[PDB]
Amino acid sequence: GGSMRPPIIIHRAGKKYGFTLRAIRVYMGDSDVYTVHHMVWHVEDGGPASEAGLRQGDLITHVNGEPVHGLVHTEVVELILKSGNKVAISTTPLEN
Amino acid sequence: PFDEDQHTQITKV
Repeated sequence: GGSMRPPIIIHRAGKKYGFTLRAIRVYMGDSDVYTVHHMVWHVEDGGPASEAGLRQGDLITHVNGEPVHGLVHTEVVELILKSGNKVAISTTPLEN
Repeated sequence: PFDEDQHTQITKV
């Protein structure tokens, strides 16, 4: 199921969306390869993202409907920025 | 820790 979790439509606040994006990494239990994930580490209290429903410690699987599973921290950052006015952030639990 | 600052990047958007 690709489309199941509702995206967090965050409104533009001048430039920032009111949250901190962090490219976390969990090493794979087999090789030396790692598993990089894009998770929001913090959401400003009363910020746009907070209003949109974005929480910290989730897992951003898609940005604007685009698969970001594999991109660099900046690719997704730009992606979000490129949205314009608002951005749909597909958030899902961070279970590991 | 996965919450490190080493390889774990951080940037406010």
